Amino acid sequence: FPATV
Amino acid sequence: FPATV
Amino acid sequence: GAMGSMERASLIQKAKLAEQAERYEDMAAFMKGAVEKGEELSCEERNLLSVAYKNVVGGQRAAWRVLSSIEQKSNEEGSEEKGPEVREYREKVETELQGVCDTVLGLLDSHLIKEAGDAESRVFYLKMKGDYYRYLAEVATGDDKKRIIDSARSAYQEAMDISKKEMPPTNPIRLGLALNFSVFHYEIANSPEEAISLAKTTFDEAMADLHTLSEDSYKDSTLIMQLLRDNLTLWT
Amino acid sequence: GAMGSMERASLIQKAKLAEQAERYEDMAAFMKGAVEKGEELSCEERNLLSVAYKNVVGGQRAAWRVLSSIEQKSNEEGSEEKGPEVREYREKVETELQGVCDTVLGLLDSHLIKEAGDAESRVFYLKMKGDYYRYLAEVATGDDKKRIIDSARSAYQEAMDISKKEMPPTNPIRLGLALNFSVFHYEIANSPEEAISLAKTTFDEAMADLHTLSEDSYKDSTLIMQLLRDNLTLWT
Ligand SMILES: N=C(N)c1cc(-c2cccc(NC(=O)C3(Oc4ccc(Cl)cc4)CCNCC3)c2)cs1
Ligand SMILES: N=C(N)c1cc(-c2cccc(NC(=O)C3(Oc4ccc(Cl)cc4)CCNCC3)c2)cs1
Ligand SMILES: [Mg+2]
Ligand SMILES: [Mg+2]
Ligand SMILES: [Mg+2]
Ligand SMILES: [Mg+2]
Ligand SMILES: [Mg+2]
Ligand SMILES: [Mg+2]
Repeated sequence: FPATV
Repeated sequence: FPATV
Repeated sequence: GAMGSMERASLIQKAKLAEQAERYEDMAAFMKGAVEKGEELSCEERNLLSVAYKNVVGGQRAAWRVLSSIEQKSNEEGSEEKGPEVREYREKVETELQGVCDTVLGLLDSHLIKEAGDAESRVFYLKMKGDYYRYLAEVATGDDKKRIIDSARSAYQEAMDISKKEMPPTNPIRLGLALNFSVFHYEIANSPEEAISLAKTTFDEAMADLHTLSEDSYKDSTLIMQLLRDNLTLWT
Repeated sequence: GAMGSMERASLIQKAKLAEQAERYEDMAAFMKGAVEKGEELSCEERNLLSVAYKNVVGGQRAAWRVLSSIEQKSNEEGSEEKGPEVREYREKVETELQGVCDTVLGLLDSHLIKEAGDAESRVFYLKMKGDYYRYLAEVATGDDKKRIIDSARSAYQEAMDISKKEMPPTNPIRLGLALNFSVFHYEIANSPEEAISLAKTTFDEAMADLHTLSEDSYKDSTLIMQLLRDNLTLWT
């Protein structure tokens, strides 16, 4: 999964 | 802390 | 409101204690109680709110993905019928996830966003609104899926428009908004080219503004820039 | 019983799904529902029950320790009075921990232990009874602390007596009972010499019986033996 903040 | 199971 | 009898300052203190104890459900309940006192949130308080709910919903999303993967396998050709239990439990976790998202969206609508006038608060809350609609979109499969996607897109777009007018390109909230809107494009809106374009433009514009920053601000901005690059590496 | 309308087999299936999803509170609720169907538990089901509650209570114990450490610091000479919040929240976590322990002890008393006749089930349940009294003892500070300690000791001792008569020295339940009773002696009963003696005698007796085991049983037994040695290294 891609990075989110 | 010591090991418990 | 079970927290209505506790002082606002005590709720914030307990949220911080709950964080240290890794009790994120408690943390979120304390911060919901603080929001429901009706006063605007300071910067630190907004981040306490977001940390708490991000951890709660993040665990629920991880569980939903595990269950959804098991369920899709039970539906392959040649799998042994197991009855309704996998679907039922996936649905249970899904409904609890939706409830958390509706709670957060409710706090933003009553009345955090309408009272947020400074860009740092308004962009932060609109980013959160996009994020929680995005989590709803991840599990949506019905008549409302397109509308949930458009609600996420609309919140992110309003946040983007404000951020581009009112914040420098290195502002970590602006960077994190772009990171997450880029993920929305890639994973939700079936727009990988838009996701890649947004991540790369955001990174390059931030690079060119790093020279204006102190050492501490530089660390903050380059941390989020590295996430943009990480996603670009995953996608290209 | 919120689980009273669900089939026993569906509760067990969902407990397994909850484990895979790392939803241990759900896992424990499903296993409590299965126990409350009134039938004895198989080996696998007993381990599902213990895994679920061990994870739930383990998280609560970790949080209680963090909060207790903060609280003791707020009580040092030269600390700034913060009001009641640290104590109140430590108490909240403590009360929830006590409730989980009382739930487990209640299941063992109604009616898992009284129906357990085989050594593998009876020793397992009595070990659990000692463990959950031990967790109660960890937070006890009042008129009942000595009685809670003696309840843990009594359960562990009955389990030990059965295990020595009915199980080989390499049986992993026997080994894990001894490991945990040794920890009780060291950390709860202020008897480090008894803790060390028990761990060393258990290890040496198991060593001498390893030759009777298959490769898979040998792996199971030596894993727990290594924990005994780890504790002995910590304590000597
Ligand atoms: N946790 C607590 N008790 C407290 C946390 C804060 C606080 C205040 C401002 C910024 C941060 N920044 C972040 O948490 C991270 O960055 C971002 C970057 C962008 C965004 Cl929109 C959100 C977060 C998260 C991802 N990794 C780098 C830091 C925290 C105050 S109190
Ligand atoms: N989790 C699941 N779905 C399932 C787990 C089991 C099962 C059945 C018998 C034994 C184990 N053994 C253990 O979990 C460990 O050993 C011990 C050793 C002694 C004790 Cl009294 C408890 C546990 C724990 C510590 N590390 C080594 C293994 C598991 C069946 S189903
Ligand atoms: Mg007040
Ligand atoms: Mg649904
Ligand atoms: Mg654009
Ligand atoms: Mg039935
Ligand atoms: Mg108390
Ligand atoms: Mg003895």
